[PDB]
Amino acid sequence: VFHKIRNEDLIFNESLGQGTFTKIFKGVRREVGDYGQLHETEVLLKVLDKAHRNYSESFFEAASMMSKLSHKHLVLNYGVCVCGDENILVQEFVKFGSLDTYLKKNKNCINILWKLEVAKQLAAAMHFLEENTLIHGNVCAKNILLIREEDRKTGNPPFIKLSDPGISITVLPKDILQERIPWVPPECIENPKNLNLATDKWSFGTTLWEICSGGDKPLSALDSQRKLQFYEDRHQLPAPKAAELANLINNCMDYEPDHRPSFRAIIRDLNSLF
Ligand SMILES: Nc1nc(Nc2ccc(S(N)(=O)=O)cc2)nn1C(=O)c1c(F)cccc1F
Repeated sequence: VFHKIRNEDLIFNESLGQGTFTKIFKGVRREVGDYGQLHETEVLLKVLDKAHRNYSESFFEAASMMSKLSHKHLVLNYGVCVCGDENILVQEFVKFGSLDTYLKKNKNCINILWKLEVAKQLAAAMHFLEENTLIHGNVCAKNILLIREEDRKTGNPPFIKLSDPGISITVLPKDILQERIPWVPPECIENPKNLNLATDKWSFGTTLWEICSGGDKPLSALDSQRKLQFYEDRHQLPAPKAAELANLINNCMDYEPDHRPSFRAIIRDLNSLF
């Protein structure tokens, strides 16, 4: 399924951090593009931690899901690097990076319209996946990549893409899932096989919270043990100061998975705001 890329054609540069059992780097690809012309293309290189070769089967499948479909709001995978000793994904390098970084960094510079346009673009991406019964499983602001910033000169909106989900919570050890509360919905902490299209509506709600909360991580002051007890007492996240999306957040984060609204409904809510 995956186009193979030589390592002579890939240079690793800056570290961009770590995923779950992965190391991420900005890189450079030398390729023949359109019209036989030669290109040096900056790419994203994410490496499965050698200490965790276990999950390579999931590691790659997650990217596979994202590449069988094509959508303006989904990050492109270029292929896999031929290493033999390493499992390396070659993907589109989004210029401005993660949304959570951008929110924190630009706390005050974001009005409600900015958040709304981004919420809509994310809902459009999730609706598209919904039509294809494609479970993402790791929706969060960290995995929202900003292609372009808003342009004030032209009054142009920002544009976002959705990265691949990574290793699937169906195989991640317990300690990781609970660290991902409240992005992982309740039913999946009681049983990871409850992973379902309804999961992505809950995580969307959490991501919406991140977007109004200017980069704060919900429940970050609470440790693993409480994050479980937070779900046992069936608590809801606090209303963000930017409170125009609090109702939608709570409707999305419904402890009953069957009651969470479809993303068609969600879009209609988002569209019905000024
Ligand atoms: N595909 C992709 N592109 C980028 N671009 C990027 C990354 C970092 C920066 S910076 N200056 O550190 O803040 C700037 C641009 N990230 N990315 C990812 O999948 C990705 C992700 F989802 C989560 C975390 C890290 C990632 F790398």
